[PDB]
Amino acid sequence: MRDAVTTLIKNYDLTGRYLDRNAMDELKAYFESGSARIAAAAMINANSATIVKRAAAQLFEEIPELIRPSGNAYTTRRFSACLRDMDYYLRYASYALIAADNNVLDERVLQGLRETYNSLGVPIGPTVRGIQIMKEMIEAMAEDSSLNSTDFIASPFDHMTRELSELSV
Amino acid sequence: SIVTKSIVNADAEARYLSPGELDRIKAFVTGGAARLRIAETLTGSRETIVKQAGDRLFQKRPDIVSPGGNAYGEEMTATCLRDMDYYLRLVTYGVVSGDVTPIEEIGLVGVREMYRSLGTPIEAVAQSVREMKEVASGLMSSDDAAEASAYFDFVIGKMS
Amino acid sequence: SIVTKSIVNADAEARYLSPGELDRIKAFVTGGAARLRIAETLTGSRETIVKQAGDRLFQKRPDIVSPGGNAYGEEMTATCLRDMDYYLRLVTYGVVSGDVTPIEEIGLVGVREMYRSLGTPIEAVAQSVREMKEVASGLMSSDDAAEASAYFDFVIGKMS
Amino acid sequence: PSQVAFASGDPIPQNVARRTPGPSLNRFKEMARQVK
Amino acid sequence: MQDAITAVINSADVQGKYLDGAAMDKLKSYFASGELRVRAASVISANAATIVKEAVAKSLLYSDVTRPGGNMYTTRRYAACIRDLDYYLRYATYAMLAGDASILDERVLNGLKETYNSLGVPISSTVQAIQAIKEVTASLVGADAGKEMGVYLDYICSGLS
Amino acid sequence: MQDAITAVINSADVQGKYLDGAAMDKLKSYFASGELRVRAASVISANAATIVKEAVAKSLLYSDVTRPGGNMYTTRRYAACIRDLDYYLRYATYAMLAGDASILDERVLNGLKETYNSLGVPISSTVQAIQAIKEVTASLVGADAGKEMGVYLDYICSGLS
Amino acid sequence: MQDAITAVINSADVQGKYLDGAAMDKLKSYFASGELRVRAASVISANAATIVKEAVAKSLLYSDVTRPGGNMYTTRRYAACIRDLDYYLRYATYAMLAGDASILDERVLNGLKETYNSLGVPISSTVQAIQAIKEVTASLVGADAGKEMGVYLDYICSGLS
Amino acid sequence: SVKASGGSSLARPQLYQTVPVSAISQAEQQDRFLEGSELNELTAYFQSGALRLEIAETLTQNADLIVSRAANRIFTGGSPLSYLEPIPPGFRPINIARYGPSNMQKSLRDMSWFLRYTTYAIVAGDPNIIVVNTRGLKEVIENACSIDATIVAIQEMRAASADYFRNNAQAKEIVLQYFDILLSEFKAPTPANKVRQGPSNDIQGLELPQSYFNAAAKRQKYAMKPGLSALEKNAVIKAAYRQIFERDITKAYSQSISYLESQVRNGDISMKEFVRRLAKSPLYRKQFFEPFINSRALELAFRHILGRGPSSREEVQKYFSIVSSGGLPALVDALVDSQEYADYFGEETVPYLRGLGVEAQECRNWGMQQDLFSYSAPFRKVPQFITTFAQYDRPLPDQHVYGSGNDPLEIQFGAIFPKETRNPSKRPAPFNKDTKRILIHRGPAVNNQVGNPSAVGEFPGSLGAKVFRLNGGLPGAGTSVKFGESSTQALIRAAYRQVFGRDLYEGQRLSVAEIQLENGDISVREFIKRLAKSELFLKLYWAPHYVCKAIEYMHRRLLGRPTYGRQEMNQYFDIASKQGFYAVVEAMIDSKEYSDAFGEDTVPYERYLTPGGLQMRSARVGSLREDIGQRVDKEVTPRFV
Ligand SMILES: *[C@H](C)[C@H]1/C(=C/c2[nH]c(/C=C3N=C(/C=C4\NC(=O)C(CC)=C4C)C(C)=C\3CCC(=O)O)c(CCC(=O)O)c2C)NC(=O)[C@@H]1C
Ligand SMILES: *[C@H](C)[C@H]1/C(=C/c2[nH]c(/C=C3N=C(/C=C4\NC(=O)C(CC)=C4C)C(C)=C\3CCC(=O)O)c(CCC(=O)O)c2C)NC(=O)[C@@H]1C
Ligand SMILES: *[C@H](C)[C@H]1/C(=C/c2[nH]c(/C=C3N=C(/C=C4\NC(=O)C(CC)=C4C)C(C)=C\3CCC(=O)O)c(CCC(=O)O)c2C)NC(=O)[C@@H]1C
Ligand SMILES: *[C@H](C)[C@H]1/C(=C/c2[nH]c(/C=C3N=C(/C=C4\NC(=O)C(CC)=C4C)C(C)=C\3CCC(=O)O)c(CCC(=O)O)c2C)NC(=O)[C@@H]1C
Ligand SMILES: *[C@H](C)[C@H]1/C(=C/c2[nH]c(/C=C3N=C(/C=C4\NC(=O)C(CC)=C4C)C(C)=C\3CCC(=O)O)c(CCC(=O)O)c2C)NC(=O)[C@@H]1C
Ligand SMILES: *[C@H](C)[C@H]1/C(=C/c2[nH]c(/C=C3N=C(/C=C4\NC(=O)C(CC)=C4C)C(C)=C\3CCC(=O)O)c(CCC(=O)O)c2C)NC(=O)[C@@H]1C
Ligand SMILES: *[C@H](C)[C@H]1/C(=C/c2[nH]c(/C=C3N=C(/C=C4\NC(=O)C(CC)=C4C)C(C)=C\3CCC(=O)O)c(CCC(=O)O)c2C)NC(=O)[C@@H]1C
Ligand SMILES: *[C@H](C)[C@H]1/C(=C/c2[nH]c(/C=C3N=C(/C=C4\NC(=O)C(CC)=C4C)C(C)=C\3CCC(=O)O)c(CCC(=O)O)c2C)NC(=O)[C@@H]1C
Ligand SMILES: *[C@H](C)[C@H]1/C(=C/c2[nH]c(/C=C3N=C(/C=C4\NC(=O)C(CC)=C4C)C(C)=C\3CCC(=O)O)c(CCC(=O)O)c2C)NC(=O)[C@@H]1C
Repeated sequence: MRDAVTTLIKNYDLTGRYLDRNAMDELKAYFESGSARIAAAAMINANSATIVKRAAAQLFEEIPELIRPSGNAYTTRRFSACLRDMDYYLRYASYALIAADNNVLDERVLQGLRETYNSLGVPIGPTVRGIQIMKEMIEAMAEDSSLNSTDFIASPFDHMTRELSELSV
Repeated sequence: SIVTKSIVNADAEARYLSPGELDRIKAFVTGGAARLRIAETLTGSRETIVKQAGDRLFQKRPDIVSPGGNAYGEEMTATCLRDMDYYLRLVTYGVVSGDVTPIEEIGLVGVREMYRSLGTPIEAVAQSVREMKEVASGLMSSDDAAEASAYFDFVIGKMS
Repeated sequence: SIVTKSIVNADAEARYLSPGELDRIKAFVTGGAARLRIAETLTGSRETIVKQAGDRLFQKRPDIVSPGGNAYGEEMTATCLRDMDYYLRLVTYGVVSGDVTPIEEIGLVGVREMYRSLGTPIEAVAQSVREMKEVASGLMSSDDAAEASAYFDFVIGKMS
Repeated sequence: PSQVAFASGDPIPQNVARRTPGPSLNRFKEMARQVK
Repeated sequence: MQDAITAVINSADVQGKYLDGAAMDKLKSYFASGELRVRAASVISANAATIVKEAVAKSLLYSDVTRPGGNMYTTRRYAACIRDLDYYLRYATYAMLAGDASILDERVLNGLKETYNSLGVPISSTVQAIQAIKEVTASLVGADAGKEMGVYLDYICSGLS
Repeated sequence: MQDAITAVINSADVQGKYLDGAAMDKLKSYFASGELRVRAASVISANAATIVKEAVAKSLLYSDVTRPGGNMYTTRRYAACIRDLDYYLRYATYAMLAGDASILDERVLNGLKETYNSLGVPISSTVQAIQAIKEVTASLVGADAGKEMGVYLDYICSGLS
Repeated sequence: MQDAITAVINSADVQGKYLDGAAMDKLKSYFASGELRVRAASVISANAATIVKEAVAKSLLYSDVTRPGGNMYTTRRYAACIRDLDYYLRYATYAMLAGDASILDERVLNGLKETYNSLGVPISSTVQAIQAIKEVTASLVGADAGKEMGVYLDYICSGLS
Repeated sequence: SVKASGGSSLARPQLYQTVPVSAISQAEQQDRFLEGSELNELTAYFQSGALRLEIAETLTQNADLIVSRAANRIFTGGSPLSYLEPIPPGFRPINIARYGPSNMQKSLRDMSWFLRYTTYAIVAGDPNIIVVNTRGLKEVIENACSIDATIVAIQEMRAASADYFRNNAQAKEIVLQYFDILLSEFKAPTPANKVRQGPSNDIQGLELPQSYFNAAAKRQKYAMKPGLSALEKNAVIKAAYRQIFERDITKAYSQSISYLESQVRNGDISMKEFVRRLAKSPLYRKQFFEPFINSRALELAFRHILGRGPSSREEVQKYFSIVSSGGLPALVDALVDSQEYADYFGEETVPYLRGLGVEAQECRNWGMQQDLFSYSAPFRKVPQFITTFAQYDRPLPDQHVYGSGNDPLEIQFGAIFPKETRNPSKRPAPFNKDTKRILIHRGPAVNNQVGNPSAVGEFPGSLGAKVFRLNGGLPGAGTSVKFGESSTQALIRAAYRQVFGRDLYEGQRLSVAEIQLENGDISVREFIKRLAKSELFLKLYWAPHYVCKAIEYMHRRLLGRPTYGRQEMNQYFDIASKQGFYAVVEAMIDSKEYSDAFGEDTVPYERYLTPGGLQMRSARVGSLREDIGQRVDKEVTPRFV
């Protein structure tokens, strides 16, 4: 796992360089965003269960076939597994928000994810849509609350969305 | 998009983007507000655009909704309107990107094979895109009507 | 052979051969003329050993070649002698190698399952190897006879 | 004795229905109900 | 390849969605950056050869790499190396214009490590040369455009790690 | 694995024949070379660390691979390369003692090229380091046993290619 | 590929050196051997088909290899095998003329072992056929050119085992 | 995007348990024929089948009435049946208008679904489907559905369903028992998820819903205890051998270590110590250490000792270090003494393959663990976990877009591809439609058409292959000793060597094409087209191969280079789909790049190589240059001389 500081250090060590002005500026940006990142993670912790439940409900309202026969959320077994997967995505998105780096998603969520869903027949597209639903809910929550910085919030979710979804163009 | 198409053209020739290509990208990026407005107008009227275009389609080709036609019954007609919705959405994609590549990659490469497999008369889909084009041009000014009509005609010409 | 045995043992421990193992290999390498001589004796008298041993065996255990026995018939008796010849050949391999590993790997791993499937009584095969051992020892000096009898009795003990 | 035949017996074809537009087309279905 | 606009288009398409407010916002941000990107691309294109020349003089010339036994020794190898630097500069300019590194993943870094290892090309030396290109390009195109171009050249460098 | 003795035995067994004159000649040749093999193996075991040390100093130190961005940069990667050379020397010694390269295919080469490709380890540099090992060992062990060791080190090199 | 002259030149050029006394001595020795090499190569070109014929008759015919179930069984596989022997003889003659085995590694032995393993071609039988070619060539061309041809045929054998 | 793939094989978790599956898996997991126990279960189940199908028939026929009775008891103020898709103290009927159409639809659907799955469970002879899909449904629907109302509806359905079975206490008891299970399971609270915590900081923590575990096939667990009967101890030891050695080598080959078995069955050693000593044994050494490089041996050892494959790059790194240091004993000791081993198996339990259904699975090693758990794992020699884990962290490899198996050897002649099943070595990587493969020019580097697209056709001189051209005039364009016979024939044989790799046997050459070329009637391009389309080429190089392998080899022979990526591959493959082999050949030889590189008078030739091919050619000891990949020290005479 690599966070923003580790990513920067790796970049500079690759060339055997001491940290210069640009490195110090990037580290300063991360450190000043740290409070907002911590607040966003705490807000997610305060609402994770309801976020997951509401996002799943919205997804099954948008794609009702999922909870109907032959849908991959059909039956309580598959429904529970789906809510479990949504919980996974939210927890690792919170990790990525704190780290200001999406490598945690790459290492522990995305690598081999397409293979697993293909093996099980889990449909990728609805999962990506559910990720986006949770992202929108988090963004609205952050806007409602007394949080100053909320632009970083989208970064992990979008990353997962780009990494897992099929390439159309 | 315009950017990726210009890059691909330049790279095929192993050269930097030409001054003319750079000028075209600059003009596109400066005019972005108009294209975003056009996309918003097409998106907002999507239901009425699809509905009126489908009405005109089933008037010009009643056969597809007559028994023995591909779009016979509420289900098949509904799926036809859904397909019209896809092609309108791709039209918006092509408008905002300033290039036909999104439309082509999403809904033209191998479209003949798909609708041949489904027993769908591809000419009727081209005519439906014509109907949507007319309805859309009836909801916007002449300049932006032409701006959208370029991509509408692209879809029609590729499906015929 | 001791070379492969020591190399495998060292490899499993990710180490070079110890000086003791290298000296063992040295001694084995030096003392090879006697082994090759015993093997040359055995291979020279192959058919005689097999025929005499088979005669003694079928005299001793007529039920093997009487009605209902596994070796009853012209083809069955020939096959039984063929097996005797196999095991003599393996014994010569063991003598030359100075080790029982070629014998075990070629003709003792799973031998019980094979002969159980074929219906052959394994103890009678052990008796056959005993007869071959006696015949072979009859044609050699005492030291050479004992050295060859070591491998013969290894086979006998593993087959019964 | 012949009753043992299940995989070796005459196959019994099962009914599998052609899939049809699900609820995700509901809006268009309404549009289809208002296009006649 | 996939630029900012195309990335937005893909995100919307895979959900069967029309572009919403956030997507239009991303498009508008890319449009805002477009002028700077075009200016930097024009300047670099005009000065690619001299950028490479100065980077080579900074990092490669008068070292063991160009002496007999070095990987830049002989005219064919020297020409190949400056050609590679031309490649990296041009494709970094492409990525900067697109605002996306995907072109680098698709036709720059794919199998590049194997290529250089099979050829015997030294990885550390080329990384230092690309760093020199980043520095020269920054000194030519100013701090902000140098930061962006450096993002993409450093992407290439991290690929070679 | 097979050694020379087991190799000749198995070549006889696959045809179901006893050991004839030619096979006995092969066995005699191996028994005649066993003393030299054992002495060379003892010498190599005594100086294994020194052999790898001198080969590395001869081939890889003060070059691209050890500088930032080179595959041997960082202490972990340096140590990994050293112990890969240790592997190759130990297994070449095994094969020389056995007079057969079967162990090399079984416990060195089967899947090593793919592993190195996945890790980005340079193969040509590895071959040059192994050749340095061959030269150092030959200078330590003698010309003939050095040639025998060179056979199996070159076997490893060819397997890597 | 490199011949003896090109090998000398490459070592010198990699040092950046003019050709000193030792390099000129190597060149002189190769020039001295040139006439013998050319005579031997002419003889082999004259008798290539006979050399292959006699090596096959010595090593492969009237064995399980040619009988049903062996790899040389069927006229197609027979033709493929004798074609391969012709290839090996031609490339050994090339190497002898050049005084360098490099052409064997670049043109013959590259991926050959993997080829024969994927085809199920028996390697020991091929090696025996090549050694029979060596003996026939020795009896035909002499004991000096025979020795050089033996060096290069044994090189081919070394890359197959 | 992701840079590597561990492979993806079809996964078939068990949705629910049925009697035949239960019995047959009970026999099959123990590697034996069905015995009297399982066969008797099968007999009893098959005998009951007629009655069970009668129950199912009567319930499906009258499902409408049963659901209607439930809906009428549960709902008030309207007709619930307007749209169809003992009493708890808190029960109160629900108003149709207030409750809403969507929730009414879900109520009716759920009642019918309960009855349907009850009939399914009756037929299957096991309530496992009901338990699986009903334990924890309450908490799923508490907040929009009345639990008392659902209970009353299920009670009404139970009564109505059992009302049709006054026959005797055979049909009625089964229906009542399955409905009672449904009722008690709907009343059940949600059980906690099974947590699989990360054993270290390099492995993530996971959890699995208990319903997922309940559906999947249960892993039989063997534990050695002192009090077990002798037969049970025998079964446990056989399980230990099946785990460690991947099959019962004692049954197959009489291979066994008797003193270890006596010690473990006496309790002198624990099952953990037995596993440690068995995995160190020369039997295990010969079977799963000697045949493998250490990198693959450690992966197999993880399978055998922990029941799982490596989980991360750090883990394979650590354990490869351990095996490099202390070999097989160190590896076995580290695995067996790990906190993870004791956490799962303790001292008594035989290790078991965990995998899907037994606990939450990770995505990162999904395909690799699927492969590892197969009984064919011993025949993969190439490491799969270190390779894939390393490739995650690095850009895309030099590899055909459809996989490593689609890359032939770059040899003079022959189409040699790795066979997918023979010594499995597959290395899938996600190349999208737009990647371009980096190729090495056979010639001056600066003439590579990527950087110098107008260099196409520039002959490579001494740095590249020989090029055959019909530059000289053709004969008869009478007299003997016309010199134009040697050049044209050399070109004809060169074209044969190019299209087929080597010269053909006598009688195989397309003589008509040769004379028609020698008479100026066609061009060199036309002749090579005839050669490529020849039935001989079809039989040799098209027919025996995977379609894309055939296309790739064709491209290399005709265009002198591998394909760049999915664009070329897809177009030729699509032509193969639509038209066939001759049309593919036409497309390759009529392409623009052929014309640019080769005119109407140039025999094609090798123009490019993959990195792998060049390395094969130029990395051997006899061809490796002295300056490549090493420091070249200048030698100078010592100053004291
Ligand atoms: C309430 C009086 C009635 C009712 C209504 C109801 N159900 C849901 C949601 C779900 N119901 C299920 C049902 C099942 N899962 C299975 O596997 C099976 C077979 C054992 C069944 C019957 C599931 C999976 C859901 C969740 C997904 C979905 O919405 O379909 C709701 C909505 C809950 C919400 O919070 O939105 C309602 C209102 N169910 C009853 O049993 C009562 C008769
Ligand atoms: C919900 C939005 C979607 C959905 C989900 C669904 N998933 C499964 C099964 C699994 N999901 C995973 C995923 C992960 N495991 C991890 O460790 C991580 C990384 C942090 C992820 C994302 C796995 C591995 C499985 C299988 C193993 C397991 O259950 O733990 C199911 C069940 C599939 C089945 O029927 O067997 C479901 C239903 N389903 C949908 O319809 C949504 C699109
Ligand atoms: C002298 C007649 C002309 C001249 C020469 C000049 N050259 C350089 C710098 C370099 N020259 C080379 C050339 C080669 N390297 C090789 O390997 C080969 C063949 C083996 C050749 C021909 C190289 C590589 C360099 C780069 C420096 C380095 O060696 O590392 C200079 C210096 C230029 C500068 O700005 O540094 C000069 C002056 N210049 C003239 O005007 C003459 C016509
Ligand atoms: C220069 C900083 C370093 C260096 C370079 C060098 N490269 C080569 C040869 C090649 N370079 C490439 C690279 C690419 N081709 C592509 O298509 C792309 C993607 C856009 C890249 C990056 C290739 C493929 C080759 C092989 C020949 C060819 O161009 O087709 C050489 C020559 C090697 C030789 O032995 O001839 C050199 C010298 N070498 C250094 O020492 C510098 C650090
Ligand atoms: C100075 C306090 C001591 C000392 C130093 C010394 N080091 C070397 C040679 C090397 N040192 C390194 C070190 C590193 N490489 C890495 O990747 C890392 C992590 C960043 C480290 C620390 C290496 C790799 C070498 C090899 C040379 C090369 O870089 O190519 C020497 C030279 C030894 C020789 O005989 O050549 C010396 C002198 N020596 C002392 O006595 C001090 C205690
Ligand atoms: C040294 C001359 C060169 C070199 C080596 C190097 N290797 C690695 C890493 C590994 N090497 C192996 C090797 C083997 N696996 C086997 O089973 C066997 C057969 C006995 C061998 C030899 C493995 C498995 C690894 C990976 C270890 C890990 O998981 O970390 C490295 C480090 C790579 C990394 O990314 O850490 C290095 C440096 N590198 C050079 O440049 C030299 C030419
Ligand atoms: C008899 C009509 C003519 C004749 C025959 C002849 N043949 C050989 C030797 C060989 N013949 C073959 C042939 C085949 N092998 C195959 O696999 C196939 C198809 C299944 C064929 C047709 C082979 C391989 C040999 C070599 C010996 C061997 O089998 O190993 C000879 C002997 C040649 C010699 O010098 O030993 C002869 C005499 N000869 C005539 O004159 C008749 C016209
Ligand atoms: C003869 C002594 C042994 C033998 C040979 C044999 N080989 C093949 C098939 C092939 N041989 C090759 C070899 C090469 N291709 C190259 O590029 C090079 C360097 C120029 C070599 C040496 C190849 C590639 C093949 C396959 C393709 C082809 O045959 O054209 C066969 C036939 C196998 C088959 O049925 O395909 C045979 C019989 N077999 C023996 O038993 C002898 C020991
Ligand atoms: C025979 C003369 C007498 C006899 C023997 C008998 N022993 C057992 C059981 C065990 N025997 C041992 C002994 C050892 N196991 C070892 O590994 C070694 C060290 C090399 C020894 C000495 C052990 C440990 C057991 C228990 C476990 C096992 O059965 O292997 C039995 C069976 C007892 C039972 O109740 O099943 C018997 C019959 N019994 C007599 O009556 C003879 C006087």
